[PDB]
Amino acid sequence: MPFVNKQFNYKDPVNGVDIAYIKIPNVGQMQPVKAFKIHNKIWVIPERDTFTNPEEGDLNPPPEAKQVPVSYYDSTYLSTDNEKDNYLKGVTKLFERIYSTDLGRMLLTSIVRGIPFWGGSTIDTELKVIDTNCINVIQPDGSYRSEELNLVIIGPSADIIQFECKSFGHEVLNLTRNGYGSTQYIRFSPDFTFGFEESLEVDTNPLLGAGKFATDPAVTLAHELIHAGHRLYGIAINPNRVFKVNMSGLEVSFEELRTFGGHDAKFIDSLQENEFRLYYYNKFKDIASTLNKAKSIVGTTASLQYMKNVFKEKYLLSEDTSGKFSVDKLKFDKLYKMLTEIYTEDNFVKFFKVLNRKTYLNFDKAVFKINIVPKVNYTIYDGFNLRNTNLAANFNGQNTEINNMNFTKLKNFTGLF
Amino acid sequence: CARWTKCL
Ligand SMILES: [Zn+2]
Repeated sequence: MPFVNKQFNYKDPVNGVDIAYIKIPNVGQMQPVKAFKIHNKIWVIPERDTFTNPEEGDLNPPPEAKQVPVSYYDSTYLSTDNEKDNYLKGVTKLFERIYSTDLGRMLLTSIVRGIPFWGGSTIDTELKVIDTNCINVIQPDGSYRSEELNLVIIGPSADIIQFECKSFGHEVLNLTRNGYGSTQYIRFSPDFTFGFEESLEVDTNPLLGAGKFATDPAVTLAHELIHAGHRLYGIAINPNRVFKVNMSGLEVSFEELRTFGGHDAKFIDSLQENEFRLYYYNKFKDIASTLNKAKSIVGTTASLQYMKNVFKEKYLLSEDTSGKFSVDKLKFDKLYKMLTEIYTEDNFVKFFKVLNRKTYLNFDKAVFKINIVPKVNYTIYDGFNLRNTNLAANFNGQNTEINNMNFTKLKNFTGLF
Repeated sequence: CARWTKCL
């Protein structure tokens, strides 16, 4: 039962439903872009992201000797129709690989159920969508209709390997940290991946290694989706909450350690975790109270009780006699723990049976150009480690020295730190 | 800001 039930081509004609010219609510102007709806609540825009941030409109670098070590610029990437076709197919293929695991099925199901909360209304008896959780889709008659969505995958901005999960803020509300959630825009490319080293002492050393093994891009996307899950349920950790790494005031956010999981997650001390968990549980109670006071809805895309049921389902709320909603500690803790401890990069690594960095705290060695769309290169089931070939065992398919035709090294980062 | 070395 595939996640993406159509095999889109980029040049397939627009139909205003799942192949459409859209605008995003950046609070400024833009020419429509061609987008593809690959699943309920999830869209793919094969364009370089010059739209989410008005000050990152330019695909050219900061000058030749202005730039960060782990970075890669190519202003022509993703400018042509063949590259957009291929980007679309590559991204689809990674959703299918993820979805083919039970962990991935769970995570993508929680993302689709994770509809951003309708807390846009200034009247506490009235439930309203926040419009930055929508896109504007041009219909066949050439007019615009607003469409709620949970996730957009878009190409990277100027720095091709700066993958991240962004979302539109609110004037007052902290949407990704108040339980509400907001639509998530992942900057991501399936056309590149990172090199790492199989020895831990090497991988965590800035001066050693050329990056012998390649990260499976399904792992990289899953990392971004895990962030997105947190942000859709409005439980992301404030990035100012950091762990001090111990020669340079190096720190790492808790939100990152959590997302990686494994040994790394244990560096977040128990008092602080209890404090976040209590905090988010309180946020959810504020949502339960807001739903209780809602008598009216705005719009007529759905009924008040349709939407209450939607949020009941999202937040796993208990419903008593009056149709009064409450939060049950047990169900809150299971959800919370699902989204923070079960969904983690490290867990994904076990599911995919791939070689991966052992810690979030490593020094990237290199960046490689890849092509995962041909089945002779990469499949849903095996990634690069193709069954019943010489690349099946020992992660040989990720080994850039053995599987050398699937990887072109574009830049070394080692030494430049 | 993910990636550790990009957020350093
Ligand atoms: Zn991250």
